[PDB]
Amino acid sequence: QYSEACIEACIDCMKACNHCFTKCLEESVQHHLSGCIRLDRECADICALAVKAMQTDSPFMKEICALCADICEACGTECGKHDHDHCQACAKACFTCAEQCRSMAA
Amino acid sequence: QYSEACIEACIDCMKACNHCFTKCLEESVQHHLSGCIRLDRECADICALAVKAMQTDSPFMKEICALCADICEACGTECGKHDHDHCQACAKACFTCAEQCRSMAA
Amino acid sequence: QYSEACIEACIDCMKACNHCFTKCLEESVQHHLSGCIRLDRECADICALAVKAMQTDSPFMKEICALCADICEACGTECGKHDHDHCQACAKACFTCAEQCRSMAA
Amino acid sequence: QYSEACIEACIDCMKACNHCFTKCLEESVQHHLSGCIRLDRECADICALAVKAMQTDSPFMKEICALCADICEACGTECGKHDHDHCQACAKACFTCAEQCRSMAA
Repeated sequence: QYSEACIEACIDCMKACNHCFTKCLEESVQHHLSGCIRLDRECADICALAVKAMQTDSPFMKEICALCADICEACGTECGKHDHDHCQACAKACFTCAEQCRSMAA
Repeated sequence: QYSEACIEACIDCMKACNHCFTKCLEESVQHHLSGCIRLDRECADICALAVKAMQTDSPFMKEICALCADICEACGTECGKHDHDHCQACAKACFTCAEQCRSMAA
Repeated sequence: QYSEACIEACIDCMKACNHCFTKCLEESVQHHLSGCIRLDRECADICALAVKAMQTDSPFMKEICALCADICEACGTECGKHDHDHCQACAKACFTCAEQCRSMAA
Repeated sequence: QYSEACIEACIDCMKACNHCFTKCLEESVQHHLSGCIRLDRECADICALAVKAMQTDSPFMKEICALCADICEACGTECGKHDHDHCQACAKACFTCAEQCRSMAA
């Protein structure tokens, strides 16, 4: 139960990254800074792995959470440069998951 | 929003399958009917893929949800034969996710 | 060993779909028919799950392989409409994996 | 092409970890030191993510490869304590993938 807050934060960050992925693929004219798409995919995959590792009580919980913190920091810093509302929600959820994973792993 | 109930049910089924995986790996003397472990892993992986496909609005949402319904039916039918409380919770969450995916895909 | 040809074909299809994903994200002016990007991601994920299910001898091998056949048929039919060489390689690997999964599952 | 050797080594390590998972779940009387099963699952999942990140040319290639090196070192050190041939093959593939990921990331 000591990682449940980080589990719920990473599930919300998964949902925000997948929503930003889909709503960036729907729009066409901006090109949405395609590193945002690649980073949203890699952030959703590392957050899915972090949820899987925290829910299974793995002995590599802190290292996966530190890597997820780094990827979430980069995904938030790249998605915050956009004007769309889904990208701002993705950046806010990524920074929340990043500060949660940095406060978790020590 | 028309698949959000199935998304939350599959996230609860992911958590229940991973918890049954970990608590079946912790105990030693029963051997916990190792098909339960393999089916809990495959059910958690197909439910993670189903959550990823429903959150990304994929064109193959119904087929992944029907496969997730079949795997959740089998995982519930195999985990319901056990006396442990985590296995009964896993079976109840798997049957809830199974009836949700069967009511969803049509 | 009776699914090893399908395992190697799905690994080659994973590599081709990820390469088409990356080389579609690199180019900017075409927009690369963003359904190609979404289908390449979903095809790489279902082929990773199919490789995981065939390598673990799961009881749901044929259903995952039939779903992988459907997704590979759709990804090949959508990537074959493009002029880029990586998209043509992705379409050829997807149709090879599709005919291998359709000849496998029966 | 500068990570293709690590990609093939991680694919062989995925196959060895999944084979050790399945052949540890088949046998019953040893109990196969269930941390071996959990570590084989987590090693196969981090190696699948490392293959996905190296095949997609992600900007977080070195960090995922260093985490995969740590998990492969631990999985090899835990699987080398067993007498079964699949566990020894899993340990040899894990140490090969570990030295490849440690020679790769710098």
